[PDB]
Amino acid sequence: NFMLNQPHSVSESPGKTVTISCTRSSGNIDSNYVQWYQQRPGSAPITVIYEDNQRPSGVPDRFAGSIDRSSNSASLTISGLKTEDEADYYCQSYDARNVVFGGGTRLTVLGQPKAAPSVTLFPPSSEELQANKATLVCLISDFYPGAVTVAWKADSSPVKAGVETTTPSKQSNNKYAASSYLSLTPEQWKSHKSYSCQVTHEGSTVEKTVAPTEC
Amino acid sequence: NFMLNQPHSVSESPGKTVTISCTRSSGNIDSNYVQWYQQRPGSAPITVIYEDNQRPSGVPDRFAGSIDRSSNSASLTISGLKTEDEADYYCQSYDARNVVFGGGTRLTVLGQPKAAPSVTLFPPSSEELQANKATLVCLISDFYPGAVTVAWKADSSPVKAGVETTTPSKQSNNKYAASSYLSLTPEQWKSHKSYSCQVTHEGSTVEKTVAPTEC
Ligand SMILES: Cc1c(CN2CCOCC2)c(=O)oc2cc(O[C@H](C)c3ccccc3)ccc12
Repeated sequence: NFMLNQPHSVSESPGKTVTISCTRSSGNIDSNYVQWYQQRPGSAPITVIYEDNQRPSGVPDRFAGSIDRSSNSASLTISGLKTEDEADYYCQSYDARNVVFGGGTRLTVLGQPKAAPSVTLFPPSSEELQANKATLVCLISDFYPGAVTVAWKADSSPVKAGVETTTPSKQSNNKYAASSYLSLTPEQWKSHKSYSCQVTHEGSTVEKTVAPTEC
Repeated sequence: NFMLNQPHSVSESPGKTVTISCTRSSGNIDSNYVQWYQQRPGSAPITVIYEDNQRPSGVPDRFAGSIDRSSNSASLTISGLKTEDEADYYCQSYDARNVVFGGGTRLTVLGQPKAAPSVTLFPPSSEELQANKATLVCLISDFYPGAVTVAWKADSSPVKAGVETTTPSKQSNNKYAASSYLSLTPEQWKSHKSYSCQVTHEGSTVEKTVAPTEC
């Protein structure tokens, strides 16, 4: 009944080499093969190492696996670190009455460059207006770090009701996305000259404006 | 290179029984051992079943594995559901050397009433089209549990390229919201009769469609 012990967390800056260790609590590390998994936030894990040091196809050659018999440990070494490498890493081996996992190591890559959001404002769709709804959506994408402030306007005036903004989540380009949506009635949408979505990120503000359409 | 097919999600109240299936696309389920892994939210994976029906020590007998040769499927049955059972469950097997994982099933132990999502599909805005962008947005709101699967189509064919979907987040009404966006060029948009957003929640699938128009 052995366990595998990994650090809860490690951090390193881009271009440098980071090592993540996995210690076996009883028996010899070389009695069974060690695998490593990478898991990105709210997303599907992949195998980066199998049979201690073998990379599946598609895994960058920057990932290397090793065993140290004297410490009864295994290591994942990532050289020339990239931003995309930020993830949780798990080691795994085998124990007669079990497949055994380490507790996971969260790898933080430091110094990621700031990125301003792409902002797109959508007026109400035909289909939702037919169903007596006039929800607007403001898509905010490609931003880093993962925090924004959103305000809406009805004509020039602040909107005080009906706004929701999703918690930003990290997408496949390693930058954040969120949507803000304003749940108008058709009467509210048609009774104003326009609505606006104002997005602030790192002290810069982007504002988009849409108006009732000519069909 | 057979596939293992699991349902996207399952849910029940505390004290109930739930079954998760795992269907092998080709070959005999019999030919190779099936493992089940549990990953609780924000936790490391643990093995709950190995060799089709063996429980590791510390795994309670409320967990049961089985094989059905006739349906070429494996099942995990959890009786006396507890709130700690909420997790992603993955089945796993082998064809010769190659390790194969199922897609995973989210199990929710219901903490509030079920709620079907509001799904709204927005066509491209005039302003993003002048920037050579025809991004579509699929807004998904007011849902519980928080698990959804999104798929896109160009006419009748599946898309994978250009799709991003946000991690669902709880909003001010204590229900989930998320958005999926498809990053088209105006040339891609105008060159199809339509595009579709398909949202699956709790074994209900809904589909919204938009078409390049001038009304
Ligand atoms: C999807 C997936 C993969 C990727 N392929 C999917 C098709 O079969 C071959 C492998 C994987 O390598 O490893 C996985 C591993 C999984 O579960 C293990 C227990 C795990 C590892 C780390 C975190 C969470 C779960 C679940 C899914 C996968």
